[PDB]
Amino acid sequence: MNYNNKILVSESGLSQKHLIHGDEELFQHELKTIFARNWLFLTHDSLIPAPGDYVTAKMGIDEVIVSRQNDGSIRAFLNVCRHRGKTLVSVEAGNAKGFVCSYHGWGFGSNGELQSVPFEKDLYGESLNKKCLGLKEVARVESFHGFIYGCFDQEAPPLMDYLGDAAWYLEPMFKHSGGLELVGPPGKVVIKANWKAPAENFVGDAYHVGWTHASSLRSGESIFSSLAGNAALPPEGAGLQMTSKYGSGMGVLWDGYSGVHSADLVPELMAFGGAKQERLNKEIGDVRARIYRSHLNCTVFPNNSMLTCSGVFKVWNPIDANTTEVWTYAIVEKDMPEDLKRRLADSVQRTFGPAGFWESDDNDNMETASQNGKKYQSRDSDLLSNLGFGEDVYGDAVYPGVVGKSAIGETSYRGFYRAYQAHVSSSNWAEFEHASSTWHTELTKTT
Amino acid sequence: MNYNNKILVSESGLSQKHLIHGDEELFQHELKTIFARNWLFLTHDSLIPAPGDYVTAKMGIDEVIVSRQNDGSIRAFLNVCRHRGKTLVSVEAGNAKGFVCSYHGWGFGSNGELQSVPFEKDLYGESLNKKCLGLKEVARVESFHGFIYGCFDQEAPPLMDYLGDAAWYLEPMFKHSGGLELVGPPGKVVIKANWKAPAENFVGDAYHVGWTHASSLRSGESIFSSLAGNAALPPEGAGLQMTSKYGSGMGVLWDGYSGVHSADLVPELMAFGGAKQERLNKEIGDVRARIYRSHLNCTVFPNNSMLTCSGVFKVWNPIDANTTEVWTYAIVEKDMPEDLKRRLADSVQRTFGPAGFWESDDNDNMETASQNGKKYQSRDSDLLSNLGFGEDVYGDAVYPGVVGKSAIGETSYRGFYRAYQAHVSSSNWAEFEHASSTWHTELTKTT
Amino acid sequence: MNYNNKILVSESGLSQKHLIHGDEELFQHELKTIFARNWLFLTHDSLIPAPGDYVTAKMGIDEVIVSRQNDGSIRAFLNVCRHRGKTLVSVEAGNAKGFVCSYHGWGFGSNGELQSVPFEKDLYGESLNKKCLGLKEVARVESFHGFIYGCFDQEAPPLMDYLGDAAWYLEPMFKHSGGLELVGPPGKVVIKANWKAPAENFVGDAYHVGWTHASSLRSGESIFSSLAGNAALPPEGAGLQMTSKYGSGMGVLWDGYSGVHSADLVPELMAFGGAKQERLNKEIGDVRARIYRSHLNCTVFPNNSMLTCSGVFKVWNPIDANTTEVWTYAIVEKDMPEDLKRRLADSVQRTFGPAGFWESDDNDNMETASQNGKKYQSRDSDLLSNLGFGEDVYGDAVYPGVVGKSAIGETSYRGFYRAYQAHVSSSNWAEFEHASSTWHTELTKTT
Amino acid sequence: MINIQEDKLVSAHDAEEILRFFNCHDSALQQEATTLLTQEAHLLDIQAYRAWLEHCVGSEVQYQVISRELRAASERRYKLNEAMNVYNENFQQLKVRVEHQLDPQNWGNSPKLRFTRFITNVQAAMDVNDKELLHIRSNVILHRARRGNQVDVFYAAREDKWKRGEGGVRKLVQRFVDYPERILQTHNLMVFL
Amino acid sequence: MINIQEDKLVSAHDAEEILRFFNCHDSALQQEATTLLTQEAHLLDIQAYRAWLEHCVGSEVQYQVISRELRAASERRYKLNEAMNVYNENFQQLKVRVEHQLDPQNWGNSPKLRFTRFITNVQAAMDVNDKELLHIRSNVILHRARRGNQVDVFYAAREDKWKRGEGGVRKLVQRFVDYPERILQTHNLMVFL
Amino acid sequence: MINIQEDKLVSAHDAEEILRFFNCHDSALQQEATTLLTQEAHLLDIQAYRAWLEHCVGSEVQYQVISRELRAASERRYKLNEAMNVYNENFQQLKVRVEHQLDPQNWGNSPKLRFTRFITNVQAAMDVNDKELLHIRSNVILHRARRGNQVDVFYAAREDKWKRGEGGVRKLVQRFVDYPERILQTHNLMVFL
Ligand SMILES: O[C@@H]1c2ccccc2C=C[C@@H]1O
Ligand SMILES: O[C@@H]1c2ccccc2C=C[C@@H]1O
Ligand SMILES: O[C@@H]1c2ccccc2C=C[C@@H]1O
Ligand code: FES
Ligand code: FES
Ligand code: FES
Ligand SMILES: [Fe+3]
Ligand SMILES: [Fe+3]
Ligand SMILES: [Fe+3]
Repeated sequence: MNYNNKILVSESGLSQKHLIHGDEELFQHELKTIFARNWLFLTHDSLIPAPGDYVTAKMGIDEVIVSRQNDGSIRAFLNVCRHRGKTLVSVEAGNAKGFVCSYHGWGFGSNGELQSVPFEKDLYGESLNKKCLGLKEVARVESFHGFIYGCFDQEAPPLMDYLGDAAWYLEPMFKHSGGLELVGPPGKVVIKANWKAPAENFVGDAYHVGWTHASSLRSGESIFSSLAGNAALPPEGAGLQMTSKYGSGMGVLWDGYSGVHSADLVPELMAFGGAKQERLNKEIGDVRARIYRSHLNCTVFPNNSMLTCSGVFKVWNPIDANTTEVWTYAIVEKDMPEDLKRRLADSVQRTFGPAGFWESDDNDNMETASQNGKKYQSRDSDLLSNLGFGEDVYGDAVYPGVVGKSAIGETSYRGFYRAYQAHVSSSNWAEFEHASSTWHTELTKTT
Repeated sequence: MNYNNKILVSESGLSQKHLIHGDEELFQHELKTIFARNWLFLTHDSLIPAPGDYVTAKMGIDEVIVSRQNDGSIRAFLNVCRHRGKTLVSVEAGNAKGFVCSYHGWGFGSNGELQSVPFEKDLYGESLNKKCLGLKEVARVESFHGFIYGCFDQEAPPLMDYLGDAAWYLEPMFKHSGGLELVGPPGKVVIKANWKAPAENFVGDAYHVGWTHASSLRSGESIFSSLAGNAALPPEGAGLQMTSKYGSGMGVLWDGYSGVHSADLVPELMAFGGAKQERLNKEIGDVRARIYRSHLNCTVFPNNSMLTCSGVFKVWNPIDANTTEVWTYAIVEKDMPEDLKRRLADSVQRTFGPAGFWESDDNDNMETASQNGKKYQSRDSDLLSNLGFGEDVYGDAVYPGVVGKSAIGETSYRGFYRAYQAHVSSSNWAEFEHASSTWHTELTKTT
Repeated sequence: MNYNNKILVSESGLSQKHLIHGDEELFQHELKTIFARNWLFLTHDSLIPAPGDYVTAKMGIDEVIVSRQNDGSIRAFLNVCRHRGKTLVSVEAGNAKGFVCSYHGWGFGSNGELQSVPFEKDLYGESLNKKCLGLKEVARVESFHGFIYGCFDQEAPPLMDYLGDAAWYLEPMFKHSGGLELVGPPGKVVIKANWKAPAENFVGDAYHVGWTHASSLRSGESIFSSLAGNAALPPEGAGLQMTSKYGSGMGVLWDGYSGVHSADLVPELMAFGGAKQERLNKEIGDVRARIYRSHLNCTVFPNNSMLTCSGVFKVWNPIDANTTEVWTYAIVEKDMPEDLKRRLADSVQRTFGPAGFWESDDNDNMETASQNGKKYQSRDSDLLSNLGFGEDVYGDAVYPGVVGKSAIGETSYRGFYRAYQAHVSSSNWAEFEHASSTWHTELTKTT
Repeated sequence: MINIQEDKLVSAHDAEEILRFFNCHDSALQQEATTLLTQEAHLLDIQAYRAWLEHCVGSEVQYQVISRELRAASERRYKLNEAMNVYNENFQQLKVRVEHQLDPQNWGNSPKLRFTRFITNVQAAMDVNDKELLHIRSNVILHRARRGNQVDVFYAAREDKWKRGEGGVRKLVQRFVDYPERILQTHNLMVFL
Repeated sequence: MINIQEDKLVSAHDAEEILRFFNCHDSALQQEATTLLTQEAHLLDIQAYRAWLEHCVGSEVQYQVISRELRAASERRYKLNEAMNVYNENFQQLKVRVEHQLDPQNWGNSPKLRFTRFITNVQAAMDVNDKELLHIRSNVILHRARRGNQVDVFYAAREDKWKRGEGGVRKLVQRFVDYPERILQTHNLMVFL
Repeated sequence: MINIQEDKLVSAHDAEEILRFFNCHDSALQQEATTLLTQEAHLLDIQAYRAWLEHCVGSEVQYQVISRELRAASERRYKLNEAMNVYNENFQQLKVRVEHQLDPQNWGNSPKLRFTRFITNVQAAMDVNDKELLHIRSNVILHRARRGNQVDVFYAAREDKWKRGEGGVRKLVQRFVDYPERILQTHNLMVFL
């Protein structure tokens, strides 16, 4: 398939070819143009706070070691020995000053440098240029208020610029609340879906909540329970949707601070969030202070998703076109009392973890939609994402980004997929920029 | 591989390259040129008799919903939601006036039309052209005496014309007997074979019965038991073989009305069939009346097979080059007493179902022959189908089609594969017709 | 990928692209250029000593029947019926005068000839040219002191010439000891590694023994136990490495006759080998007599490996780029007492068999190194094999081949991979020869 | 114990079966059933099919394994045949299958297959009306290996009736299995569950 | 019995648990535990989730399944949260999950799922300090089949505490499972182990 | 009971083994065997390999697992070695394997592996000539999980001999397994069945 010319995503991101969820040649091409080019979530400061602390993470299909250096910075390296290619580290987290390969014993430091080779003098003499044999290093590693992302492409924009207009929405919870911590370890489950299915679902799918999650809403008695079975229209102005240049986007559901949490936690959360909101009003203003205690369902392009307030944090790790490994962490505000942090983390896993009863509702939806993408009569069919098209705005006085002033629509799908076409049809970041010079105009067209 | 020029099947269908049973690129090409172009079995009237009744079926690798409309006709649609591509129906059979998608709640009627969208007025206003969002419909759906077939290609010949010369052989049992019903539900088992292996076996393989099924013949004491272990020559004139233009073909074993059924049913069947034959003599003639109580092993191109009299009805559903999902139904004459219908259905499954002791004999044969097709030294080797070549006739005064006047030969393989080359090397039905303008001459060559 | 131009292995075999262990298109290309062109191990005389005796073996992904003829020679044939392609023989070993296909009953002799067809006269008349329907025969079958190898390519050099300089090293144990027998049946285990990973490991990897096998060395108390955990430098002149034109190569560890065998067998072996060495001194000379009781870790290109003295004999059967089926046999000297033969065979399986505690140490190394070859950021990375480069010699007065006069180095990897590039980039044996006209110069370059 | 109007996922058949074991439990009957089933599984595992018939199977046996069509949880109009019979054998039909297994021309039986059965969750209760009839429930994992690398594993719950017959030996008079996988991924179901 | 300084791979928790069963073994308690667990598994297998709650689960229950992060055998500095809780339910939380299973709009439950449980290796011992508390250990294989060709099999050891409550019925008051597979390959862990 | 001329698929060895359990059954011996095997499996599951050796394994033990070559049902001329020994260990050889498991440089053991064993179909009978020798037969499913997503499951029948030794403790003196899968699809067979 010629990805320079193939229209995989139609103008304004109004539709996508169903094959994008099933085509393995496209998956291989995404490794290059999506995962090797963009920013990917690695970890949080809270998970590697002390020198020598490390975790392993995936970046696309590659595995990396992410390590806290003595000077406080974080560096990440391919988890692959420079000699014969064995996987260096077989655990998920730990503390160490270096890593020794179990094949022939080469020892690398936390800084990636080849530090020792068994019998170097007797075998290699002075012929080994160790300086050239350090672990392959991830070119870019940056932090967004404690959340650490990596990018293999030196030409990528800085992470803050990459977040674009989405950053304004995240900042109340990520910055003005005092800071978040990620509670590990994550749940890890393989699903038979394309990584884009849950990614698109978290970036802008409020439409499915009432129907897909009817049973969980009704059973858990959470704050959104009135939507069960599409029983109830959500109020006018109950929220909005937004998207950005580099693909990140999110839904905003005003005031839903207790999120998906069952009634046992609703009162405490609503009290906690409201008290903070009161102090934030003076620091950042009423609007942003309210964004802080509003439920954001966001995807940070390409494959990192989250539900603020609910505290759900996901990585949709790609394995192949119909296989994804789902990592599930809990996000908590650092100044929450410890007992509440503990209970919120359990609630996140209870709802969205490996046995998350909410997450289970979505399984069939994601798996079959992805697998249908391989079926002959569906490959060339069009997935629709036109809900709200021609009512979105650019450059609003109060809410930045391409924005749909309604809780339920497909604004964020359109922005996610416009960014996806631009990358898949581009060879480098400069070409993506050229393909994206009129992004917001393309997205608001008929308005 | 260039399927315009590659000789996959030699002249007169005398041999086929072994790779046809193992090559995945060819499998993908068959989805287009075999399964998206030809007639495929869906169901029987007896399974969806009342308005709103539906079943799911496969058509190649695609899944479809097959539904009885209020006006009595049957329509079939892709089992894929027009919004984001989720599989609509997750059951095998039921009764309903519509299907609602569990992702976002879109509701489609039994007629395929998009009938309702949750919160349509509030979300889409009047922007949704529902008239353009109906389920993707199977272009052609036709019946052969209750047996319902579908075809995605609007240009296909009518099913009756597609059956060609094979129709004359089927009509005594399918039409003149009063009618058949299919007894569901089917057995369903995955085998590690190419769909063409069992298809070719049922279309014209009487040679294997004595050897492959030696143990079952000897153990069941069925009417064909004398063949066990190739102990006994079948008489001169014990049957014949035939093939047709569009690939369908069958073996005819005179008088074998009790078929593979063990001795416990032989007397009742032989009595039942003989009585009917007596009344049919006056209506359709001695020859056809005898065809009625003669065992036909037939494949309706490409992947539907059956054993009349025995009552076995199979769909060889393609999954990949070395994977097939076998569906097994029982066929019974509608005017048989109910208790006999029940017992015949059990006997069909007993012999040819998921634990069919006859069907088990064939497993290794089909699986290894298919898997050998992937092996390097076998890909370019030639499967032989020359038995009886140069003794077949065209235009006989009594038996129509290209016909081998012997019970055991490879006439039907040759016709099946001549039809297969013509399709795989053709882009549309018109080209198939052009490639098939001298089909019977190609098949009878040296005679 | 263009294998004429792609540099998969750099000059002097100093490095290889990591993708060679994971690329499926390359695997398919190896079937042609490595496995269909070169010599592959089949069996030993000791396993098929009497007329009619046969075994099945793999040759690449193909399966063959290897049978002792009445005249004492051995012939091998594809284990695939000439009619419709069914696998003929389903057992691993036996004695018979022919093989009958269970599909339609065709019977072939031990000599491959089609000898009988059921009902031939009645069905085929005289139309079947049986003389042209014999099993597809392996073009070349030759023996190296009882060890039987096959080659599909009629143009291959004779096996003795193919073994090149490696033959001189093997002859003391294979020829001058009186002869070896292989003790079957083999262990058989599937590992998730590329066939080249264990092949390269056995051909020239002494560096890993101390570290990878630290636990086994320390636990078994074998003669090499001092290396455990790289605790101890091996002496100057403890061995050497060699490689040859056609890729075969080996490590030599002087005097290590008891090999990996735990202390329970060390005294008896060391006594047995020393006594034989004493008589051999007069027949073949001190140097070669010592080679006889020295531990050779050898790979006979491409996928047959062995540890003489230890008595381990392996076939790394290719399945796909990250799947190999490991067959493990024990090799014993024919004049060893029976009880010692029995115990050595158990010890071989104890250490290197399906539950071999040594072999288990290597699993992660091989599997992850191979699987990393599929990972995006590793495909174009370079596996290093430069240890000892520029100290190897050609044409030594005492030790033939390209030789590294040290126990631990990467000489044999370089020769294995130089032979691998030459084949993968060549269309036939003549081109391999042209690409290999300066093999030893390429290998000793900086010396 | 179960009220199927409240325990909405429970079938009437299942609720009836459970009732028959929760009531008076008889420790020795559980032990007799355990022995019967273990010995049956041993005979089957070593492929002593004739012995199994002679020692474990009653002349009036009904040996039945069904595959139920997948229908909507809320289905209430469609009333056609709910399942098909993978097995529905009388003693003579079982004998035919046993003869097929032992025939020297059953090519699929060479080389010899390997079976391993794991029987668990045994429950036993006497019938309330026929005092000679013992109800036994058990679950089975059956592992079948052949031809080097073919491995199939079967999983099922068995509802049995066993009765003393010839010589006082308790024999199988009914076995019912509702096979849990709708589409078999084991090549076939040619095993005695 | 175990000295964890010599049996270097054994955790302190595991060594403690074993001690509680090697001492005085009580054959009848083993038999009572076998019955309890078999009946529990039967109720669960037929999806009588309300009955399971009413008859097998104590009001003070802690139902916990953890997933432990993979760490170095020799790790001794890194001290952050060692595992996550797949389940950590009180009775009310279990009821919510049961209501979710029985809701008619739980689309994933149509067509009906099929469960088969295999319980083995039962051990039972009374607690030394609470004479009303019974420690039961058992292993479970749980087979789940749905939608034609989806089959997931779960494997786990269960450390339970059971206590007599309402009406003298022994009920589950604690279940602890340390789930052996770190990355689940079963779509989810939405089953009651 | 079995006549191997009529039950043509049954081996002489298998027919001999069955005879030794169908005769006088001893309910308490079955129960003692169940306890022995459950405790053995617990020790192994928690990787208390030294304890297993000390408490479950006799000094004169023969621990043997074979892989039999696939040969024709009708083979009668070819007479060469029928199988190979995956395990054929004396006590010292088992100790070596245990030391290998516990060595801190066994890199394959970090992170820690997870084992779960399921023992079923227990039968027990005293030997007719050695009154101190107990014959125990059992089937085992062994689940091994490591490194996130590696899962291997083993299936086998075990023919054991156990005898009272040091301190009156019944210990394993012979274990024989004829492993049912010819080509292992589990990376290795590095587990104690
Ligand atoms: O189910 C979720 C959710 C819960 C609550 C609000 C929005 C969302 C959007 C995407 C998630 O799937
Ligand atoms: O085994 C079958 C059969 C039985 C009886 C007559 C013909 C046939 C031909 C094809 C089927 O495989
Ligand atoms: O582990 C082995 C070994 C043992 C002993 C000596 C050399 C070797 C080299 C390769 C084998 O893997
Ligand atoms: S592969 Fe890592 S030291 Fe050799
Ligand atoms: S995918 Fe069907 S309603 Fe959205
Ligand atoms: S495939 Fe072998 S005789 Fe027909
Ligand atoms: Fe959702
Ligand atoms: Fe057949
Ligand atoms: Fe090694």
